Amino acid sequence: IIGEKTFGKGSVQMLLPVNKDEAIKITTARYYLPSGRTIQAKGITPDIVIYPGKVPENENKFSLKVTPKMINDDIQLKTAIDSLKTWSIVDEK
Amino acid sequence: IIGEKTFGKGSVQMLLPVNKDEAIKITTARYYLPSGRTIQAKGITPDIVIYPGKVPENEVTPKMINDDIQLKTAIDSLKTWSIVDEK
Repeated sequence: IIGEKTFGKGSVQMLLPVNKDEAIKITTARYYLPSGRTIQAKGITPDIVIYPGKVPENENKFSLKVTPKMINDDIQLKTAIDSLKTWSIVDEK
Repeated sequence: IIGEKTFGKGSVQMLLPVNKDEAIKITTARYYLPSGRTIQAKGITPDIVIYPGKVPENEVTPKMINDDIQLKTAIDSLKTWSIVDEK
């Protein structure tokens, strides 16, 4: 899991008939992860934190006058690729 | 292998004794990797390319990880290895 902390919305609601005049929507259940932790109080904390932006380049304005090169405009996407590249290396056993 | 492409110094020189008055140094052998490829022509191309610098943010080795983005990547590549080994 790469990126930032998520929003944390782990509730589900349901239409409850208060007779015929009124109806309420309230949380009828909450979500729990395979680890047992709940999702609403905290959300998901990723294994690798990387804030968005462009990929650095010591000569990024010297060079200045299907997912290639776009990886350079997205530092978060390039890191997930980097974790795949080490994963594919580890599976070479 | 994390970082940049290396320099590529895979040559070996040797002193050829022209008696006692002269000696020449010339490359007598080259280095070859376990894959058979030579070193000087290409060097080492890393698996993960990363230029050095600071890690962007959003506002004994702690804090330096932020001042060394290459080190943060090498740790991150270890962190996925520890996940795969969870079998």
